[PDB]
Amino acid sequence: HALTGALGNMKKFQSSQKLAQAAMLFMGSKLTTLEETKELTQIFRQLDNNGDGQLDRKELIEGYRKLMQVSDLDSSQIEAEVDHILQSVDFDRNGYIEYSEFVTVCMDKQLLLSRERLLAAFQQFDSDGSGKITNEELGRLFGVTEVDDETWHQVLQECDKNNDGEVDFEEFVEMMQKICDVKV
Ligand SMILES: [Ca+2]
Ligand SMILES: [Ca+2]
Ligand SMILES: [Ca+2]
Ligand SMILES: [Ca+2]
Ligand SMILES: [Mg+2]
Repeated sequence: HALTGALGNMKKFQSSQKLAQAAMLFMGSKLTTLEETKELTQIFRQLDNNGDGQLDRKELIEGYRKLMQVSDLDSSQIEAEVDHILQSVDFDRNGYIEYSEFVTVCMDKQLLLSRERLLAAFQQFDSDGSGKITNEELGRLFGVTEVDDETWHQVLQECDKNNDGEVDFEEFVEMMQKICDVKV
């Protein structure tokens, strides 16, 4: 049943613009306690057949096949679910879902998006303490000096309500509320 819930949430999960992406992953990977995530750890271990810290394609396929236990058409439907997971949940594009990629996606967003976690992510990305996150600062998270215009446009359109080209904390929270459909 827990396995049903997490596979469900990985199904639903859709990609987002990069600031929201960097925020969720940072909160999920670094700001959560192992205590808070212990149920997700147990589920992850049930999927991780070879025990190496990451789910590959066969592991995810087996998770669905293990749940139902499967028609030739259910099989191709399962193939479709994993293809989706591997584009959306695999944030680093390495071909596996690491533990903390899995936790980020599968954790209750009401539980993840606490004001403390939001504000800690915020201040980590706002590296000069200016009170607003800029293009350069998003870029730093992805190892580059800036992000391209399309990337930044996507971010601004979602949350730059005052049209100043930067993301302040109030704007950051509203962005994350919309991405996760949650009131913070
Ligand atoms: Ca594995
Ligand atoms: Ca990955
Ligand atoms: Ca700043
Ligand atoms: Ca702004
Ligand atoms: Mg295992």
